[PDB]
Amino acid sequence: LSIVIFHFSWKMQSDVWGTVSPDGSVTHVTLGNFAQSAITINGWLRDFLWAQAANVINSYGSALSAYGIMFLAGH
Amino acid sequence: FGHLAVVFVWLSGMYFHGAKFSNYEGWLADPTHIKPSAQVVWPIVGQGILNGDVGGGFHGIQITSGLFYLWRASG
Amino acid sequence: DFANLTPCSENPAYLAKSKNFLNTTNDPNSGKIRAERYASALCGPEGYPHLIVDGRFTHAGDFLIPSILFLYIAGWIGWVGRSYLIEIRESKNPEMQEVVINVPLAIKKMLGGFLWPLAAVGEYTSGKLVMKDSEIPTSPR
Amino acid sequence: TKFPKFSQDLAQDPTTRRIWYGIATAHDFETHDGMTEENLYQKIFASHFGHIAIIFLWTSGTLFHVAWQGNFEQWIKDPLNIRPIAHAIWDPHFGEGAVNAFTQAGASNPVNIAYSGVYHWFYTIGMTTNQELYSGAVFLLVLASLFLFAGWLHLQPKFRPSLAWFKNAESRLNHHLAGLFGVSSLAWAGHLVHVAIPEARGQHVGWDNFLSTPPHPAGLMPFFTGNWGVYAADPDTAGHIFGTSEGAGTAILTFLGGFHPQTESLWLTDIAHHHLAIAVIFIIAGHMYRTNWGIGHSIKEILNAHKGPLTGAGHTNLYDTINNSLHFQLGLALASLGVITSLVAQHMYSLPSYAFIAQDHTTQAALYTHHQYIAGFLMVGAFAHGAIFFVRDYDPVANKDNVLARMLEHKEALISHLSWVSLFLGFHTLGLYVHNDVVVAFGTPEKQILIEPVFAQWIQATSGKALYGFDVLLSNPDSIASTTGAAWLPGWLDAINSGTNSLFLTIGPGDFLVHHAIALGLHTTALILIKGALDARGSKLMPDKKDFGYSFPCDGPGRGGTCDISAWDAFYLAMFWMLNTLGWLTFYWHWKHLGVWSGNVAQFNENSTYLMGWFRDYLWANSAQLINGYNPYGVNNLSVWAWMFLFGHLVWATGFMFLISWRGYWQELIETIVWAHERTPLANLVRWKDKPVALSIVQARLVGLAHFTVGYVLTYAAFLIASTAGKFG
Amino acid sequence: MALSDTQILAALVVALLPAFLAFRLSTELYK
Amino acid sequence: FGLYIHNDTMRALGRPQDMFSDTAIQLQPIFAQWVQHLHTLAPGATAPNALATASYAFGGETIAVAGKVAMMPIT
Amino acid sequence: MDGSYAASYLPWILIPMVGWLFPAVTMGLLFIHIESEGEG
Amino acid sequence: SHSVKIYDTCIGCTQCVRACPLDVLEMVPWDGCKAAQIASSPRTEDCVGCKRCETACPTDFLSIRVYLGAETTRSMGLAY
Amino acid sequence: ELSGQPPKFGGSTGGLLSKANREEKYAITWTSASEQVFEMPTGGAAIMNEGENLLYLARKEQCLALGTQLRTKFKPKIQDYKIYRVYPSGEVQYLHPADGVFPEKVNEGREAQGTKTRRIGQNPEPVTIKFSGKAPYEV
Ligand code: CLA
Ligand code: CLA
Ligand code: CLA
Ligand code: CLA
Ligand code: CLA
Ligand code: CLA
Ligand SMILES: CC1=C(/C=C/C(C)=C/C=C/C(C)=C\C=C\C=C(C)\C=C\C=C(C)\C=C\C2=C[C@H](C)[C@H](O)CC2(C)C)C(C)(C)C[C@@H](O)C1
Ligand SMILES: CC1=C(/C=C/C(C)=C\C=C\C(C)=C/C=C/C=C(C)/C=C/C=C(C)/C=C/C2=C(C)C(=O)CCC2(C)C)C(C)(C)CCC1
Ligand SMILES: CC1=C(/C=C/C(C)=C/C=C/C(C)=C/C=C/C=C(C)/C=C/C=C(C)/C=C/C2=C(C)CCCC2(C)C)C(C)(C)CCC1
Ligand code: SF4
Ligand SMILES: [Ca+2]
Ligand SMILES: [Cl-]
Repeated sequence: LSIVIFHFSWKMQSDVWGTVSPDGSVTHVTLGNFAQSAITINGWLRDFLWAQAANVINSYGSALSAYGIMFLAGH
Repeated sequence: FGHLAVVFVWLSGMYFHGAKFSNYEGWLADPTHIKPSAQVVWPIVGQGILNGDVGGGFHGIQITSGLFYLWRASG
Repeated sequence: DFANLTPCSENPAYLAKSKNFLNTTNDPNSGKIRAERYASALCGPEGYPHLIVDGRFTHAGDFLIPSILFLYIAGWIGWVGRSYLIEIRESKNPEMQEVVINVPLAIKKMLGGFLWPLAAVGEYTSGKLVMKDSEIPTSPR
Repeated sequence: TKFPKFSQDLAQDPTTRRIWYGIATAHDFETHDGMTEENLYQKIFASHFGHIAIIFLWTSGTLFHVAWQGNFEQWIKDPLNIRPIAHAIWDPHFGEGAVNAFTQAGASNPVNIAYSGVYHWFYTIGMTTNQELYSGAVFLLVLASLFLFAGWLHLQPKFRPSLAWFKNAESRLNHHLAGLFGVSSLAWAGHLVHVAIPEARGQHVGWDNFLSTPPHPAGLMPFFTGNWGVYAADPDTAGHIFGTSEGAGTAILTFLGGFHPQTESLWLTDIAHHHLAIAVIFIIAGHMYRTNWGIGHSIKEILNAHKGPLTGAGHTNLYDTINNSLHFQLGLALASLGVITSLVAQHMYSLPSYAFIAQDHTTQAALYTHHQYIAGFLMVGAFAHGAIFFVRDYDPVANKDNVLARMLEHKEALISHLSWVSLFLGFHTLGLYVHNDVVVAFGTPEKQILIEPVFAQWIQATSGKALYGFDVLLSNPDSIASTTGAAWLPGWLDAINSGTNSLFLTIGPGDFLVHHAIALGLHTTALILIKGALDARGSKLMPDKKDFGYSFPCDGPGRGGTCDISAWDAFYLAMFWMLNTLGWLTFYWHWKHLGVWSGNVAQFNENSTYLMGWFRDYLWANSAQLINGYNPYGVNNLSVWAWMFLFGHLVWATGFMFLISWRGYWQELIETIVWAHERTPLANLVRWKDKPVALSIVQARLVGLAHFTVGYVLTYAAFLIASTAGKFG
Repeated sequence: MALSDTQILAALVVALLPAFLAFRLSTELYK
Repeated sequence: FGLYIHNDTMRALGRPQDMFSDTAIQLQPIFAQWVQHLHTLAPGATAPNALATASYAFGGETIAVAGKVAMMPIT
Repeated sequence: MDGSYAASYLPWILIPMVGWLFPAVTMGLLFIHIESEGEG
Repeated sequence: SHSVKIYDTCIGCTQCVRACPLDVLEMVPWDGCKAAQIASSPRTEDCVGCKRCETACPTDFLSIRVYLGAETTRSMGLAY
Repeated sequence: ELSGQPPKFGGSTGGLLSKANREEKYAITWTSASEQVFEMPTGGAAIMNEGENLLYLARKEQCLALGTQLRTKFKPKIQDYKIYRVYPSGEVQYLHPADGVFPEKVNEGREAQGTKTRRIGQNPEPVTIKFSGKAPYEV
């Protein structure tokens, strides 16, 4: 289930979710990197885990810092 | 029957926290400027930083369970 | 003494931070009284207060006072528990009162722990504190 | 079957376990069939000959690959901007991108950059050409040949020696302290004054002109006639360039206590003065025990002569205890080697002695990490072999009432007090770290609890370093120890007060918190190892444990359950805590050195006091160049370190399989697989010779631990080398 | 300067001697 | 997983043309693509009374409520 | 792959020898040895 | 095969024999206990090493002890 | 020879492997008053015949688990089962109960083997028996 939800999170941020321009173009959250990075374990480590963990570790001093603390606490 | 009682206590607490300590009023008139927030945390030991600005002069944890969207879907 | 550090009211990082210390409670003066309290400490170059545990009497609030207060409270807790365990040993089921706790004798000992170090030295001098090595159960040596 | 030859109990075993146990018991020479003590010692002696030859062939290969495929003379010309080359890559799996990425350090072929310090060591000893390296490699080849023939010859009749010379402790220790320790130190001091200083002050001293060159103008005669201060006439000046005659002195034995300004290593002449003094003390200490004439001590007499009032028999019969137990000897030797390996690590980063090795940051990181890992292994092995001594070699009657049996007597006191102090350290270090993390996360990092390391700063002050204002001992100008002349003192004050060295680095409360974490790790690893060694013979749960041996799975689910009750299992548990402590210390050392080398010490000084700073500013931040060693856009030279990083993660997690899942599930699964093979047509023609079974319980623990350790080591080595070679190298 | 081909082959011919001696020592240690 | 390991090794060795990817040796999920196509031609041919498709993840156009995305064809 | 060093044909021959010939020969001899039902 | 030894603290409760799933142990007549019987292990070649007999033994520091030794097809419990 | 009707069974994958015809198998014989269903130790249910029943199994432990089921899970307790070991040469060796009496009950003529005249705590030290090839419990 960790792999299932990691697949879901990366594919939804890469090929679905994002911001739509008024002209009709969509800028995705992680800019479509799933097609080239999710084929390697290193891509999963760097572009999914390392890249998206920057929000949870740079949360201290803000309202998201509790999510930082549990990120330590589960560890 | 005891388990159903526990689940009903949980659901009653969810409706009470969505009515007294929430911003369902304010989110409903303006959906996409205000994020859902239904938990208000006391200012103590510096934990009032977690009461983040979610919109419309509210300070609370942004709830992600989707209670507001189901409540809007129920009328 | 402590040349690598500075008093907080001279360390300009401390003033630049204590101008904007966040209020923890609903009192608006909480950051201000935090600044007034922390200005008398010894701050580093980063501005946060640092504590000295060497045993300086002027730094008695850094180590000495909370340590002796913790020692007094921990002795109270330990002596209350030890006297409860000594008293309930002479009973029919001493395991029962260990798992369903007899309230009034525990309360009587709880409001009896305000003279604990005198009781500790009296029990040490009367032989009621330390048993012998032959008296206690031992593993095969 | 035949294999193993040494165990008929394992040879009769019809399962695959036989083969595994035939691998795992091959060097347990005592438990072999028909083993006497005499053949045990002779086989050990031949295996030592083989191991010495293996070490020499390893060195010869290092020399041959530096000479044949390295860039040693090109690095000789510029040993500050040219990367050393270990060996050339011949991998047919490489693509064009990896071939271009590993064609580095001026080579025309793919090469690896050496990080062992090898180029700096052969520069500091005066080697300058690949031909000398080739000649030395051929020399180590023929030396290994001589050692292999020596082992074979001393396994022959009329050359196999008796049991008496093996137990001859006095003569052997005199021989090792004098001929192997002191004479070798004297010979290396001779090499230093004959090559290393005259090659630092540029000259060619080869074997051709070896006979006719004086290292000093005034030769050996003022050494013989009187005062040797002539050899302290003029040291190398503070303008000296290494390998040239510019700024060169002529003196070969001086002292000024510090570093040569250019290379930032220890003074080579100071090294020679140290080495000659240490060789003289080793020569003196080597005339302490009896010989074939009768003037020295016998160790048994000194051991039997030391007693005390409240200690029982004192040191009675520890001579026969140590001399008849190879496991006691191994425990003492491994403990001493681990302590001095930790000393080697903690001294070489802070007082480097190899020319320009202090500017090679990745090399220094690799050396320190390697030696601390080796030290952790040796210390764990020392405690494990002490447990093996207690299981197999301990005589409670011959050791009655001495220090050994007294340690057995109060073993509960030792174990309980170690447990108390481990709980103390862990409780308060975790409480302070979590308090700091919580109040930093609440936007208010000024309510953190920060204790200055006042005692450690005072120890810094009482060595010369004046950056704290204590003004005591060597920091105090008017103290008695400061006014002694003693010309190491001003150079030592300059070396310890200039902040361009790792010598006595300035410390804040983050250093203090991680030092107490290191203390917790040391105390808990010692607690596990000491409880295992002192319960190896028995406990209240299992009092006949000495009848079951050092290593056994359990005593079953009876009596409450007894998993991991052997002393081998306590070794296995302490491996994890040793790796944890070593990871903590290496993390701290690397983060401090990344702060020092880059000049940004404030990141450590304001972020190491809480664990989110360790998580973010050390682990997350320094992996970015490592994990981009290969990416969808291409590769660089860190591609191998990214791959090894992932490989180590995989091996660590594979060890988690054997550590978490236990045997019987796998045995039932293998039973179903056995059924499948026995019922499949065209594969029923093929039968196994050994019956497939699951790995044993002890084998499961050992295999999971081996994978855990290999993954731990490879992951951290990849991270360390890639982060330091991307940021600096 | 770099080494020669004949130097490398002579080193391998030399290394044939500890190979044979290691074979002899391992054979003698086996029995 | 050995396909992932193969890809990690071939990318690390500088052989991206030997990987398993869309720009290399392709592993196209052709049955899932065919079922997505059949769901796209469902509303009007095999689902005549259905106006739109069951979900736009199968194929269609991107719903762009506010400036954000809600659903697009997940390729 | 190539080399500017002396006798660059030697990695060309010895990498398959140490990677394929030596381990296949060693495991074949060891597999024949550890299954030998000779005497014990 | 594994070794099963019976020591003189045996009080003849027969619980180790009842607990043994491979018929290793019997009870033979004895005189050292009030039950006048001691456990015996004539069939240790069938012992698998499960230590159920040790779990059943009520004497403190059990009078029956199983020592795992040489491993056979019978001792590893192999049906193949 | 071994006599008895085989219990009627549909067959299972849990039964005999090549060890049965290669090294050894085991047999259990028992007399049954009626036809009732028992549980196979190799998984599943079998029906035992009225009269003599002869079952072939892979291990001695499977036969003894079946015998425990026969003694404990049937209201008329089948207490007369015999367990044998069968070799591929054809020799049948009788195993259980060896003297005709279940081993939890004492019998005269049973010799004490594996019995130690010393206590558990008076085994000698391992250091006293080094390079002898024998354990503390074997001396
Ligand atoms: C498919 C994966 C793969 C494979 C198979 C290889 C294969 C190889 N690489 Mg390699 N490499 C890879 C991926 C791979 N690479 C990747 C992804 C990178 C990152 C870009 C690299 C980077 C790289 C570098 C930088 C180097 C190599 C080198 C080598 C060669 C080492 C051969 C050797 O010294 O003796 C064979 C191997 C060993 C002796 C290692 C021993 C380890 C085993 C476990 C010991 C077992 C002992 C045990 C007791 C077993 C019994 C003994 C047995 C004989 C019975 C070999 C051709 C090196 C080279 O060119 O060699 C000169 C080298 O310098 N590789
Ligand atoms: C003086 C003559 C002499 C000499 C030189 C030796 C030498 C040796 N004997 Mg020996 N022996 C002798 C007489 C001698 N023996 C006699 C007379 C007897 C009869 C009693 C024995 C009986 C004997 C036995 C029974 C055994 C040996 C063994 C050994 C070897 C020890 C292993 C080794 O190399 O450690 C070398 C260690 C050092 C050089 C230094 C130790 C560590 C230092 C202190 C710290 C490091 C120094 C420095 C800081 C690091 C520099 C870093 C470097 C990279 C530059 C060694 C070759 C053992 C062996 O291996 O068998 C073959 C063995 O089992 N000997
Ligand atoms: C000079 C050092 C030294 C010496 C002489 C010995 C000697 C001995 N030890 Mg000892 N030991 C040592 C250091 C030493 N040890 C250290 C440092 C530790 C701590 C780790 C131990 C821990 C230890 C334990 C816990 C035990 C011994 C045992 C033994 C005895 C039998 C060894 C045997 O057959 O193992 C067989 C050897 C092996 C199966 C080799 C496995 C190790 C491999 C090579 C490491 C893995 C490498 C890795 C997978 C490579 C792949 C990497 C690649 C993928 C990148 C023997 C007397 C055992 C004994 O008999 O005690 C009663 C025992 O139980 N020792
Ligand atoms: C992060 C992981 C972790 C942690 C915290 C511990 C913690 C501990 N181990 Mg340990 N251990 C671990 C991993 C860990 N281990 C692993 C992976 C292994 C390998 C199998 C071991 C092997 C091992 C051995 C072999 C031994 C220990 C020992 C100890 C204790 C040493 C005392 C100490 O450090 O301070 C005290 C404790 C702590 C700092 C941790 C607990 C503090 C908590 C967080 C306080 C809050 C508790 C909370 C209020 C509980 C309420 C729960 C509620 C929410 C439901 C301690 C309980 C030794 C021991 O028992 O010594 C006495 C010992 O012999 N461990
Ligand atoms: C033990 C030290 C050591 C090590 C780790 C290496 C490592 C390597 N050598 Mg090398 N070599 C060494 C000693 C060593 N060499 C010596 C002493 C010589 C003779 C002067 C050579 C001659 C040599 C040549 C000619 C070549 C290599 C090559 C290589 C690389 C691929 C492996 C190969 O084909 O080997 C082949 C090695 C030989 C044919 C010589 C045998 C090596 C020594 C004599 C045996 C040592 C055995 C060892 C100590 C026993 C213990 C091992 C342990 C597992 C128990 C690899 C980096 C190849 C290369 O450059 O690739 C880029 C290559 O073509 N080596
Ligand atoms: C460390 C040693 C080593 C070395 C040198 C190699 C080398 C190679 N691997 Mg490889 N590999 C290794 C270890 C190694 N591997 C390991 C440890 C693994 C994984 C566990 C892999 C997994 C791997 C995969 C999955 C594949 C390769 C492939 C290849 C080859 C790519 C080019 C090609 O098509 O070859 C073609 C050449 C050969 C396969 C061998 C040629 C040998 C001669 C010319 C033929 C026989 C000659 C004659 C009959 C015998 C001579 C007798 C006497 C003189 C000795 C290359 C030769 C690829 C491959 O095999 O392509 C076919 C491939 O698909 N490797
Ligand atoms: C008394 C008590 C118990 C009994 C307790 C025992 C058995 C204690 C056993 C003690 C022994 C045997 C030795 C004690 C060693 C104690 C020591 C050494 C000192 C700790 C250090 C103290 C003051 C000094 C600390 C420095 C000195 C100075 C104060 C500085 O500013 C700070 C600092 C830290 C440098 C319990 C636990 C049973 C129950 C309790 O309720 C009562
Ligand atoms: C006639 C005579 C004497 C004069 C002798 C003369 C004129 C010369 C004598 C020299 C002697 C006697 C010994 C020289 C020994 C040198 C040795 C043994 C070298 C050992 C090296 C080893 C083992 C390995 C070294 C390594 C190499 C190869 C490297 O490249 C890297 C480092 C390292 C790995 C360390 C004197 C007056 C004395 C006494 C009276 C009689
Ligand atoms: C189990 C066992 C064992 C083992 C053990 C061990 C392993 C231990 C370890 C131990 C250890 C590991 C220890 C250590 C310690 C150390 C020390 C104790 C040191 C000291 C030092 C000092 C005291 C010094 C001082 C000084 C300083 C600090 C500075 C200034 C100067 C001077 C020099 C003075 C044995 C085999 C025996 C036996 C059997 C069992
Ligand atoms: S270990 Fe198991 S099989 Fe062996 S005698 Fe004890 S109960 Fe019986
Ligand atoms: Ca020269
Ligand atoms: Cl990648």
